[PDB]
Amino acid sequence: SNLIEVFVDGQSVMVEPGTTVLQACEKVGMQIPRFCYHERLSVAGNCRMCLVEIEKAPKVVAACAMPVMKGWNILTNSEKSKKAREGVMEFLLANHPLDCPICDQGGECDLQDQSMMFGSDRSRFLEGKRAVEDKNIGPLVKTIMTRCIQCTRCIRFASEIAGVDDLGTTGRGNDMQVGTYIEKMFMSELSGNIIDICPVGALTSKPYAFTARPWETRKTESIDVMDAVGSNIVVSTRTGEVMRILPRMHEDINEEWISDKTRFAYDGLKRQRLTQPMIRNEKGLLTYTTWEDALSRVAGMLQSFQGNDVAAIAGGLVDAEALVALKDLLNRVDSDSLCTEEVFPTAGAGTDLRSNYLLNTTIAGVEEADVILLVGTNPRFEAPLFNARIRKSWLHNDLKVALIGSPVDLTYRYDHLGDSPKILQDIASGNHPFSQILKEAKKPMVVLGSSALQRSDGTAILAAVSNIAQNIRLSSGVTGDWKVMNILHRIASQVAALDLGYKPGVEAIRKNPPKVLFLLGADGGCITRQDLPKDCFIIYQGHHGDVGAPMADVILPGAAYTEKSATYVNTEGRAQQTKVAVTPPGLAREDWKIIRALSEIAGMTLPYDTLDQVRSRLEEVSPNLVRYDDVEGANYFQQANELSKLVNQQLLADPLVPPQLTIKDFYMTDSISRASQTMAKCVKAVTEGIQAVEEPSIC
Amino acid sequence: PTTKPPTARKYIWTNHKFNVSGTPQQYVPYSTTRKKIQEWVPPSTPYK
Amino acid sequence: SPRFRGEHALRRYPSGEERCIACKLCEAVCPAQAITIEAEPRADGSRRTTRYDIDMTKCIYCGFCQEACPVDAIVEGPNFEFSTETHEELLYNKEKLLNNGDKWEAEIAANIQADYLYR
Amino acid sequence: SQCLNKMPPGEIKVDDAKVSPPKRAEMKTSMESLIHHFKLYTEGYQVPPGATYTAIEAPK
Amino acid sequence: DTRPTIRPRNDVVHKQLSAFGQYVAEILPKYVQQVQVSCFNELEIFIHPDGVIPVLTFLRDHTNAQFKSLADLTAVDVPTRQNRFEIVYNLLSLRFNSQIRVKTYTDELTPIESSVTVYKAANWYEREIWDMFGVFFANHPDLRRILTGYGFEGHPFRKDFPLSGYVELRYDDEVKRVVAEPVELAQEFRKFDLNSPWEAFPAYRQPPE
Amino acid sequence: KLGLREIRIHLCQRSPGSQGVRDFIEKRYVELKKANPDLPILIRECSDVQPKLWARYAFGQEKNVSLNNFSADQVTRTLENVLSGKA
Amino acid sequence: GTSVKPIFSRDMNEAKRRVRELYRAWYREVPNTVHLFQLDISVKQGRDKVREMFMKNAHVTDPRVVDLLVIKGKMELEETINVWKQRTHIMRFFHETEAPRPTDFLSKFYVGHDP
Amino acid sequence: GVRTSPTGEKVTHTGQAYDDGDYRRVRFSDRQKEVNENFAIDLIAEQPVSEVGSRVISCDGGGGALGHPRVYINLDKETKTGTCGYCGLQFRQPHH
Amino acid sequence: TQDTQLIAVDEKLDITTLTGVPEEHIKTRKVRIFVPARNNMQSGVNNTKKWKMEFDTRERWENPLMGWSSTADPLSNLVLTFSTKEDAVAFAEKNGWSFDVEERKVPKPKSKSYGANFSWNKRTRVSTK
Ligand code: SF4
Ligand code: SF4
Ligand code: SF4
Ligand code: SF4
Ligand code: FES
Ligand SMILES: [K+]
Ligand SMILES: [Zn+2]
Repeated sequence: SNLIEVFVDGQSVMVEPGTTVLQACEKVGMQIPRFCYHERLSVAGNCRMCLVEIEKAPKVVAACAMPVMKGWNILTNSEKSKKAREGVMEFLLANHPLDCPICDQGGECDLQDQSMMFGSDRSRFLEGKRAVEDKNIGPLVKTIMTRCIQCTRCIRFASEIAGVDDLGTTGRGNDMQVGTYIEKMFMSELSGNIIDICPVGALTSKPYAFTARPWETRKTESIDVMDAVGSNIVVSTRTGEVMRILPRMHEDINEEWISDKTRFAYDGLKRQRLTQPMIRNEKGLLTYTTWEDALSRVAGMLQSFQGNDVAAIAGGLVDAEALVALKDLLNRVDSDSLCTEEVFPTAGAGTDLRSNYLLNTTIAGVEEADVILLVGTNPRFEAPLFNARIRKSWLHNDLKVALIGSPVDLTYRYDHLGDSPKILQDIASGNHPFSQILKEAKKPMVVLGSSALQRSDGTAILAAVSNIAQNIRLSSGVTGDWKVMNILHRIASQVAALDLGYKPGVEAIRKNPPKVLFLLGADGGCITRQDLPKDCFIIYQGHHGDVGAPMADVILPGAAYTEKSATYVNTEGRAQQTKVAVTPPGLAREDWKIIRALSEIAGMTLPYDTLDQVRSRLEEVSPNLVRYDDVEGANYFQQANELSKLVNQQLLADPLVPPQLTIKDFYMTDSISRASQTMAKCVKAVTEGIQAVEEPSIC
Repeated sequence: PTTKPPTARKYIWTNHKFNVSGTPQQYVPYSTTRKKIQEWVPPSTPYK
Repeated sequence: SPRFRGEHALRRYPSGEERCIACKLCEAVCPAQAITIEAEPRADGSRRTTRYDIDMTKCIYCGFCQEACPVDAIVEGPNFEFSTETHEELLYNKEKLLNNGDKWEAEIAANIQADYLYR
Repeated sequence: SQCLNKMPPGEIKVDDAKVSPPKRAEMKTSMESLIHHFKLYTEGYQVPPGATYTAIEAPK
Repeated sequence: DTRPTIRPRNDVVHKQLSAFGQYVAEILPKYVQQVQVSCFNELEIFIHPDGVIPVLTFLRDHTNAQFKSLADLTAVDVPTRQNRFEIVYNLLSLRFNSQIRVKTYTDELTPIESSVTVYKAANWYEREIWDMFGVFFANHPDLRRILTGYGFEGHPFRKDFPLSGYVELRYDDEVKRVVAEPVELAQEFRKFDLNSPWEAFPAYRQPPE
Repeated sequence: KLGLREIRIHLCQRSPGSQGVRDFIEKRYVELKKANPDLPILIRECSDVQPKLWARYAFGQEKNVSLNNFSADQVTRTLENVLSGKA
Repeated sequence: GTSVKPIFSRDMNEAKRRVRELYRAWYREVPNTVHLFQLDISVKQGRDKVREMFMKNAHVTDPRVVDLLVIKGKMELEETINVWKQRTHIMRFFHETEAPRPTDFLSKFYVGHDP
Repeated sequence: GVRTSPTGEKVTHTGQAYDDGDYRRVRFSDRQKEVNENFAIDLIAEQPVSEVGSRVISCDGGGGALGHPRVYINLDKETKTGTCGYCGLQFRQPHH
Repeated sequence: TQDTQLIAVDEKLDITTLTGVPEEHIKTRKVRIFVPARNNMQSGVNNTKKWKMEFDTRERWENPLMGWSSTADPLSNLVLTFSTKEDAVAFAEKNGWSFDVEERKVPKPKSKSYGANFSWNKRTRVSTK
């Protein structure tokens, strides 16, 4: 009804009015060369490489910012456009420093490739080049600013995507330099993404510095397990060793960004690893032993002790196959004490209804809502990609945010309604003024963080927010489907566990102390030996022994997310799978294989013997754990609300304080992050000051 | 070398060793890089 | 001739610092994949190979590495009488290549001096 | 004998840094020569799609 | 010259080759599927696999073709195609000093009539295509492995075949024999992913699908 | 003791074959949970899934029961015998 | 579409006929290999291996496939007849130097991370 | 400088020395651990830092084509000395 | 078409016995049909236009002598290319390899506008150039 016809090299293409010349060219397939244009960031038009020729027009237009009009024929390969590209690249390459052998961008440098394709093969520059003093912005991004082409893409990314306005320019002319002027580290959860944004080696990954070349690393696609967003990543490994994590575009989960805890945490999978099985000797000292001895010990203890004295506290980074394997193994000994480190209110519907513990309207739905109400959450650190999506919707759609928890730095400005739990009840009763806004918004959204559920009054908070959702649902201003209630999880191996039937808590252990405990990747340290009865057999199956394995008696080494092909479910309900990039170190094996072999040794052999068989069993327990990259929308909010309005649990007076309220708390959260060294340098950088990040970045 | 002597530098050797194959001064290949994966080094307190 | 291709060797600057900067052009251009390079930022800060192994039993002595090197770090020395009684002695390490560079430096510097203008 | 008596002056490789590496003197001085040398010795020159059968009178 | 680096282009040869391509297309419309002349003046005739014996014979016997020398006979394996194997015949005419290319297609389990009767030089060539790729040529005087070792299992030149194979050789003193074992390399072949993510040649730009 | 360890109802969202199951979970579920507020009745739904009922008993025993094209009363009846068939 | 060219046989029965005569040739041959090639395995110890090789690919049902392995087995017989294979080439059929591999899941889990 | 590990093995410039409880040391007995005594880490340290009197300076490594690609170092920070990324030579402004 | 008593061979094509692949490397492997993701380091999409088929990574240990990446998986560096997903799955079924095809992700068409950088009422107004 509005499509306008534009020509690209003669071909006729229907383009929506407002389409730029670059997108019209992309429709045909031609990719206009560019440096300063990023489809996620704003259009700048300063690189001047998108200069393309329009027929019957004696002026090369900027395809990155020029909207097409009817009858235009974009001559991409015209002689004038080719000469313009050659001149612009000559200007770019004039003052560039001869750092290609020493620059990590070498082999994946946009400048190098565009020079190879759209550019000359020599130089007519017979003068002295410029040189720019390097600038320090922390222990993550090494800056060699003499390589900067001043595309200002990092500045735009910091301003819009990251929110913090600490990057910019200084001066004019050839001496105008991109930096922070005063010394101030670019500290944000999404800071490392600037390394991807920079088309040149001006901004580079410090942990990856001078370690590998782009053409030699094997790329394996996988799913992040640090946070609960489930960002898709590419593990680049060479010589059977993880080298770096890059983002992979998904446009729903993480756009094309990742957090810092996702990027600079691969080193965590190189220290404090469990490689060979450990058993307690006659002094109670952990000693290396063959798999046979440890498995025999565990099998004997499982055979002897049965009933409710058998238990398993699933960890936070565990997969879905291992969870179902452990569930079946403990079910065959009639043990239904499968607990999880995280606590989710089981009162009322509980895990019975999926929508009770799911971010129902998906991450991509945030870009549609008009009012967002976050309750007792700090999405900046709990789920950095979710906060990035909220900011993205805040910029364009002018979405209005409202916080019920403690005041924090959420990049974008929010309206702090307060920090007391009682406010929720007010919004339920309509006494609070914001209720009017909630009833006036056509696409309202209510998000409750899983950290808020960690409190003693989690059931009361869930009941209050469900009352909010029902109150705004009875008024039909909310559109047809528009699932309002949302629960934002933090632990990756939570939703899947809640899908399988694991108890959303650890209270089963305290209520019924078991004489054997299967710590499966459990490192939160919620339950210790003091809570357990004496002479308790503790089994730890994990990769990094930090808070768990020291407590256990058998330290059966498990496999990590980069070392297994396994299913993880994000907070929206989508179930993705990570693929193997490196094999487990030493004698460590896959988690599900360990559980199945233990079941075989103990006698109660599990049916599944292959990964496909375990996936089939996962389908048997839950059919939505195999529909990979498919959000299975839940329903029946009314039933969950009706079951919720029976407990009448009373809110407390303690303010809703998120566990993480500063950058310092974001880094060292899980076992891999704790064992890593770069996150230690990061917490050091943020804690004391700027003096801890000085280094010779000249090379 | 008597007329034109080669340029002198510190790192250049001062005793031209011949083919050291056979003699116990052979060359044995070995990895010149450190470890990649570290171990957990379990604690010493019996505790349990 | 001064262009003769023989035993591979790693040269170094007159100051004493190695010329190699681990740009991995030689490893990326070797037709036989005979070079293995692992790099790591040194204590000073300069990027140098933590491992630079060249497998003489797999090398084809093409000289492509010495052309690819942008700092004239790796060269094919004039030595050709380096036969070994055991196979393992032909698997060159970084230390062995550096020893070759320090041993044949007098010859290799003159050979490059008499040929760099042709390149 | 004819080739020895008719050797012409000129260069040795096609004057195109995208199919022939630049001179070592130019590589260590200029941006484009360094970039082209890097890409040629790491990636190589992209040959246009197609197929050909070229034969010569080898001494066999 | 104005193009000291660009290879000179001959257009008279292009016209002659195009004329002969139309000639061959008109002569045998039964098998000739598509004829094309490359930019560097090489003519390729794509025929139906049933036209292997007839078309070649024509090109060998016609007064206006007189292609009496099978220079090369080879195959190219493209897994993404239905009939992956693509057999190529290169012929040279000494009377009209011209080279021609006749290219046919064939899947894994479809036979091709052996051109040994027409070109007796093909007899060895065919075996190679059988050994390297697995294309079986019916009506062949003797089809056998020509390059691979005796008892080899597989067709090495197939794309779905590792360059290191599956089996290596060793000498075992226990059996005093040159035994074969599963392959196990001391250093795995480092697969380099060298491919610029920027389009090289605008001319060969596949239209979007 | 097969004390009815867990119920798993796997119904499809949109196909008419699970329609009756939907009606059941629409209406005859709140009172069901009120009856026994300990049963982990699982309603894990998925697209393109034949409506089925799994009854995990003690010691890891399961008996799948198909609910294809069942009515709301039909699903109710086919579940009541399951949770009433245990002591 | 569903109907395609044949290699040699025009039905499964003729392919089975060709398999039968190929087995005929191999079974008649085996003792001649044992004597001529100076093998040390017993005659039956080669005939049963011929049987096992025939039984390996006993699941195929596409005729053209059956003709293809008929030709391949004919070629291997051809190599075995006119001493084109040698003692080592023939002995490769009996995988002798290869250590026995385990079949149960438990041993595979004990030995390494493989399917 | 090359130093001796507690086992007796000399450490290379890469900090490589086989552990005491490592069987690989068997290869070195009746042989020697080939190491290079001339450590590049030390040898570049005592090279004097040139007092360049300009804001920026060009380094080619000496010898023109014999050296490394010519790069320009910006000598503006008074707290550090500009070091060439190819050869390691340092430069410093004359007390600014 | 083909007049040689053209026979119906409806049953699906299978060359598992005509490739020479050993027993182990034909079902315990799992190929992966996927369109490679764009290298986020760069900004070119010319490497995301052809489907690729690859095999699961296996054990990669260190050589005791020098430390190489020794492996015993022949189908580790072998990756096929395909013009379309259907052809790739046809190749996978033809060779009898278990697969798990991932759909081709496509960048969603955005809506760029230079004017929004200098808006008067909206929050897209940039604070810098
Ligand atoms: S950014 Fe690095 S690789 Fe790219 S042109 Fe500059 S020095 Fe070379
Ligand atoms: S530092 Fe990088 S991203 Fe920032 S302006 Fe310079 S080239 Fe662009
Ligand atoms: S000269 Fe030797 S080391 Fe250099 S590329 Fe050729 S084979 Fe490799
Ligand atoms: S090409 Fe030269 S500088 Fe680059 S890695 Fe090889 S030896 Fe070192
Ligand atoms: S991309 Fe249009 S000018 Fe930078
Ligand atoms: K970059
Ligand atoms: Zn220098």
